[PDB]
Amino acid sequence: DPLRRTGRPFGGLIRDVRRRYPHYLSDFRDALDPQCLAAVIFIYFAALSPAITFGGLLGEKTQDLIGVSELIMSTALQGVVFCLLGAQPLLVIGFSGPLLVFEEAFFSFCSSNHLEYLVGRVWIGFWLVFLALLMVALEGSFLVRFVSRFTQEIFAFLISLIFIYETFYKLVKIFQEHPLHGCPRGQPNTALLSLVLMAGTFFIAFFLRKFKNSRFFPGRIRRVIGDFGVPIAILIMVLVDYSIEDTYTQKLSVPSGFSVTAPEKRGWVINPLGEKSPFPVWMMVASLLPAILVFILIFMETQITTLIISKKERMLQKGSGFHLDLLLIVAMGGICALFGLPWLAAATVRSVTHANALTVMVKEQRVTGLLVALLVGLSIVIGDLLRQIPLAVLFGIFLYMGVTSLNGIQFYERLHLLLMPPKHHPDVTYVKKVRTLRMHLFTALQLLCLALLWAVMSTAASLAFPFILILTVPLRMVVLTRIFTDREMKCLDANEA
Amino acid sequence: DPLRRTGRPFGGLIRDVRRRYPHYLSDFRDALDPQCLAAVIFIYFAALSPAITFGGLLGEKTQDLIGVSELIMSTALQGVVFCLLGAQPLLVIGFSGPLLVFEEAFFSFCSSNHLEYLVGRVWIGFWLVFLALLMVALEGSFLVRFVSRFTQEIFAFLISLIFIYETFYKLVKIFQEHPLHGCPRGQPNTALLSLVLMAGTFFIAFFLRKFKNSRFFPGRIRRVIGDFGVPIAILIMVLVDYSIEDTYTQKLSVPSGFSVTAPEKRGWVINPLGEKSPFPVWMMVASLLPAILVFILIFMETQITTLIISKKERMLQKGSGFHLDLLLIVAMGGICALFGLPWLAAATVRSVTHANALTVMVKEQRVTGLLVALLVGLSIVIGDLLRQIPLAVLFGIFLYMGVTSLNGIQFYERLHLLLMPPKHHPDVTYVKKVRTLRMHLFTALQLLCLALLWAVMSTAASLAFPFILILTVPLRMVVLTRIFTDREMKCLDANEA
Ligand SMILES: [Cl-]
Ligand SMILES: [Cl-]
Repeated sequence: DPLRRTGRPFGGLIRDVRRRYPHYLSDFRDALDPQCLAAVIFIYFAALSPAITFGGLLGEKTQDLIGVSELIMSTALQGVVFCLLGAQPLLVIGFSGPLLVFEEAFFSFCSSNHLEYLVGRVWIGFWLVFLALLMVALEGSFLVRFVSRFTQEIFAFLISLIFIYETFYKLVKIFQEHPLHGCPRGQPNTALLSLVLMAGTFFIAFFLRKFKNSRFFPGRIRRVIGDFGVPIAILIMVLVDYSIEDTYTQKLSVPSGFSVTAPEKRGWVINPLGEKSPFPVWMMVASLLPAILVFILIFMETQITTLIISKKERMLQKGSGFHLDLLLIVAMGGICALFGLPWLAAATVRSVTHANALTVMVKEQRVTGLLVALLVGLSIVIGDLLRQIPLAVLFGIFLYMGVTSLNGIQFYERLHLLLMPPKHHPDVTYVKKVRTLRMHLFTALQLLCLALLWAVMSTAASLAFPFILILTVPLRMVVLTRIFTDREMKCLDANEA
Repeated sequence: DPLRRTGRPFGGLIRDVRRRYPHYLSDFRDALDPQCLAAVIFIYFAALSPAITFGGLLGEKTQDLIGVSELIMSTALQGVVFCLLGAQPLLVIGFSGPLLVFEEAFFSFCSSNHLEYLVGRVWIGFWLVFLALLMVALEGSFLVRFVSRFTQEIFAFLISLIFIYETFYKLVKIFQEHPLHGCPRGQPNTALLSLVLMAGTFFIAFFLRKFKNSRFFPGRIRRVIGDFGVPIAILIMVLVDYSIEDTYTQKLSVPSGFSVTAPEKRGWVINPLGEKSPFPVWMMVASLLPAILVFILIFMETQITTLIISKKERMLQKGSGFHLDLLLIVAMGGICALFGLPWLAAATVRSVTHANALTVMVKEQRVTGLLVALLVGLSIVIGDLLRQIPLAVLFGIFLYMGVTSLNGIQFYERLHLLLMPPKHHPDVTYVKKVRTLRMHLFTALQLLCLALLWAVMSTAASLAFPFILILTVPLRMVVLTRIFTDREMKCLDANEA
């Protein structure tokens, strides 16, 4: 197995290279199927829409220092380089929710302590490259074994709650900037039209997702339309806002062709020594802690995704790489942070959608991910026609993604059962073989950990949010094992089900 | 069976009296169960909300000649008199959709031909009383046998389409009276807030209806909350509109205590000879045709409801009356039309909800319906706190009722199957035993009849909408029997399933 640890330095990296790179020409040869174009069209929007949404979020939170342009360029460049060199090109590299939360937290830290944001990110990137080299040299990737279900499900629930909270906080911000008063700020109809666009996009996307699973059309047409749940909802609720002539709604506001979102504030190359202000020498050495906290999120997400899409059920013949992908993502993000771009991590939802796109009932082609990255990059050449998409539509898609990512989490299912009567619980292993007062005790402990994570994230110590997260790994191995029994833990924390 | 025809005049009426009135004291004795109060609370809102919605619709369409006050008083008075004298007090008497459509059509007819609305209604009522006496004397109620499923389902689909069309037409009227322009008519935020209130009420009511059938709370609490799907949605979306301070939304606008909605236009007693304008002698004799068309709707709805709630599955021990209820509703409406009140008909949805409220797994009590009618009447003593309910909330409930009344119609189910692949059709009698190209032929013929009804309703000949409706009775007995076979008709037009 790839996670086996050998004494030789860079054992995992060398094994992954010697496992995947001999199939380099076959990776391009296998892409000639007509299904690959359908997969590209399917996942291009599922990669582009999160990119622009998180670019808008970064522009709002970090005062346009990092925005839609920087995030689009980073996603495209890192996608191209990874798909050309990564061990598992079926991984879809993109900006994630927890990364956005941490970048907002780090920006708040820099603003509070009078530190420049981008230079601090440059030094976090340098330490990230050092940590990636060290971990891959010592083959620390086997630590992904210790990330149980108890931690993965808390993390995914945290991501989805982040999405929901950000959408609703943006809605409240709109309702406070444009209050409902009779006769830009104070504009009438803007708050209600933004709410209507958000709700309409969410409902169209949700109902098309349900229609994908429904039985109302030919089986091919149902799936084809359902895979376009997000593009069709965005198109419809953008045409609706285009038809309205006089009302003001906030638009996406991408910058001109190949430009920085804030040309006055920053250039492309961030000065690591200091940008118009001498960066202190204590922070360039103290950025080890934020680098560790970022590396925790990147490692957890990328390695969990690699575990998810490397299952024998997926039938991946060539085999993914746990070490090569981790190095090629963390080092790439560390180098990108020198140019003021956001570091990324292989996102599980996009990668799973891409993998399911190539399943034949797996194509294993680099060119699909490569072309998706290139199209995401050319979406800034598009320029206009992206600054006509209202932010309300993108936040509706944001809420739709946040709600639908909860589906399939065993934590969420056991949260449902906290309300249902004991007779109505479904016939699953953690219900049949665990007493209900014990299943609910486990759910309550997981809720306590999630609430502690959310409280740490909301307070002034938001930087320590990744570390507290991995504190759920020793807990499950030290505390929860001494509270619960082995029979209960083998059913509640089942590695697979 | 009650529908058996005997030679003696008023045979059905006499049989129904001799069947039900000996249980007169037992009807009051059986009401002492604590479940009766819960039933009253359940159905009081399901009777009041349609009353106020249709009063607002009548005020809009007929220029406030008949409104919320007249409809509330008519519903209360007719409910009290029926529950005191009717053979089946479990029938809930209330204004229905088709009656509203016909009153709008008759008002348009009167306006086009320079005729007074209320005097024309007085003469329609007199002819209605004559027709009720004649039919009950000759025992024509057995004609309800000939109203097949083919006609009942077309009628119910027409009612639901009427509800949906009226809600969306009111929404478009709001968006045209208060257009979305930057800086009562022309008010900002009114169109969008009305849309938001309508959608919110519809979604809250729909999701509480689903929660009634869900499994997320104790089985008693689930049903108790779900039975309050409409009151809770109305309360929440009225408090939401109350919180908003500056935006203008159209309110229900009931008049003062025990007053006419238009005191200047009309008094309580409508002059049958002519009200400030000599009513011509040709119309007082020509109102036979509108009386026939109204009697068709009243007869169809009341007798179909009596059939529905008199099934042996319902376990009605005392037994309903087909003739006594028809006479006591048509004659009562004819007399009420003399006082400018809208005639009513026993509505199937409210009556079925009332009957299910008293089922023990049937109480058969007059006092529940009597108290519901009295509370509906006192709702005009409430006065204020009803003119704070925005019309958007009531139209959201209107759309919710229109959508949920489609459920259970075999016509609607066979409209679903017109899209699904033949493999996914459910295992039901009209699917297994009928070839799919024949089931869809039947559905297409029913759609053609429904479209002809809708086109006749929309054009200038809207008065002939009831007559065309009963033309579907000979058709199914003359045309559809010569197209389809007996094996197919016995499964598609199944009298029960
Ligand atoms: Cl994600
Ligand atoms: Cl109704």
